[PDB]
Amino acid sequence: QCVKLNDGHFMPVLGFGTYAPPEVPRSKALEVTKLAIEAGFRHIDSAHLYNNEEQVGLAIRSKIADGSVKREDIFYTSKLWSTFHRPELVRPALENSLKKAQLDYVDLYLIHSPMSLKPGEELSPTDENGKVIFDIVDLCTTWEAMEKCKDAGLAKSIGVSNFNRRQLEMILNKPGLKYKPVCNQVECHPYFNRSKLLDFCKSKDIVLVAYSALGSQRDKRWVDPNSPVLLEDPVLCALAKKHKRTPALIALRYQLQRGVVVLAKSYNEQRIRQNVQVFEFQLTAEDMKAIDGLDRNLHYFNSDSFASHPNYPYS
Ligand SMILES: NC(=O)c1ccc[n+]([C@@H]2O[C@H](COP(=O)([O-])OP(=O)(O)OC[C@H]3O[C@@H](n4cnc5c(N)ncnc54)[C@H](OP(=O)(O)O)[C@@H]3O)[C@@H](O)[C@H]2O)c1
Ligand SMILES: COc1ccc2c(c1)c(CC(=O)O)cn2C(=O)c1ccc(Cl)cc1
Ligand SMILES: COc1ccc2c(c1)c(CC(=O)O)cn2C(=O)c1ccc(Cl)cc1
Repeated sequence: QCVKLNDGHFMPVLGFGTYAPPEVPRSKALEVTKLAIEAGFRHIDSAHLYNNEEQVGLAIRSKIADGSVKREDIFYTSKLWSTFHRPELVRPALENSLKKAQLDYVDLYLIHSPMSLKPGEELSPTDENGKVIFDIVDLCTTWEAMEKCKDAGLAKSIGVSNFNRRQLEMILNKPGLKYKPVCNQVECHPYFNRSKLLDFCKSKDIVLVAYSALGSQRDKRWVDPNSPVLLEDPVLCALAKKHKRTPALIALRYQLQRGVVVLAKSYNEQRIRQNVQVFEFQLTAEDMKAIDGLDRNLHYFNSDSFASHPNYPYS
């Protein structure tokens, strides 16, 4: 149940999302990642940003030691945070993630976001007016350093996240490009299905990886309070009744059948185990077109301040 990436490696089409807000104890990450592996998840999505690589790395270590899986069975993703876009900072950032997770390599390393921020120790650098400080970096130089990370053996594959078509093309058209990004991890769900970006990605043999595929965690820091709740969508719910599944399963299956690799975050054992059932049923072609009609250009991640970033992807 994997897709072949354009560098020859394989990515499981269903991945476990690991981000949880700060109110969630860090020990939970450890617990639930073990449950996910136990439930059958093999693709695990983390990031320096998430303050959990240590716990996720431990879960993997633990499941390897008890014989449940081997390292080669696990597909582990980390991401370069935006304060580390300057080329000389890329490898050290990766090495730090590897040290935290106690891993020798990541299966996939991504540029988390094209919106570069001031280099430093703060994840969100702010000036004396409390305004977040942008940085200007040629992402092609960042990519060059990512390429060196793949050659250094520290990342089996490299890709990007939250890039738009133009931004993807800047990398694809870079003089002397060695490695195309294997994927672009972007917000993708029935209310923002990214069909045009998906088509482009396919034409370039780049995998689109969907996040907030279940409608996001509706975190107060970036959600629109008035935005509809994805999993309460009448069409999704009617399809769930028809197939005797759940709205979540319909949403995940939607992505699988359109050739999208899909992430699913849950810190709940039963929902974690429910989510792997996505391989148990099929949506009809008519089902798929019906879901396609739900698109409303709705992103669950909003930021007025970042909307003014020169590399804001949604402009
Ligand atoms: N590259 C990026 O910038 C970026 C951005 C966002 C996310 N991501 C990645 O993608 C992952 C998932 O995206 P997401 O964090 O926005 O959350 P999500 O996958 O859209 O899931 C959102 C919520 O769905 C609930 N849920 C899960 N399974 C369910 C089920 N079977 N039935 C009903 N509800 C269910 C979970 O609550 P419970 O925990 O209570 O089950 C979760 O909080 C993240 O964890 C992260 O790894 C990356
Ligand atoms: C403090 O916690 C944070 C801070 C920033 C975050 C996130 C979480 C996430 C969720 C995750 O990756 O799971 C995305 N972020 C982004 O910057 C982002 C960048 C570009 C776009 Cl278009 C959307 C989100
Ligand atoms: C504590 O460290 C961080 C780092 C990055 C953060 C944040 C917090 C927040 C929450 C807040 O600032 O209130 C948003 N961020 C983003 O970059 C962001 C950019 C674009 C979008 Cl669409 C969403 C989030």
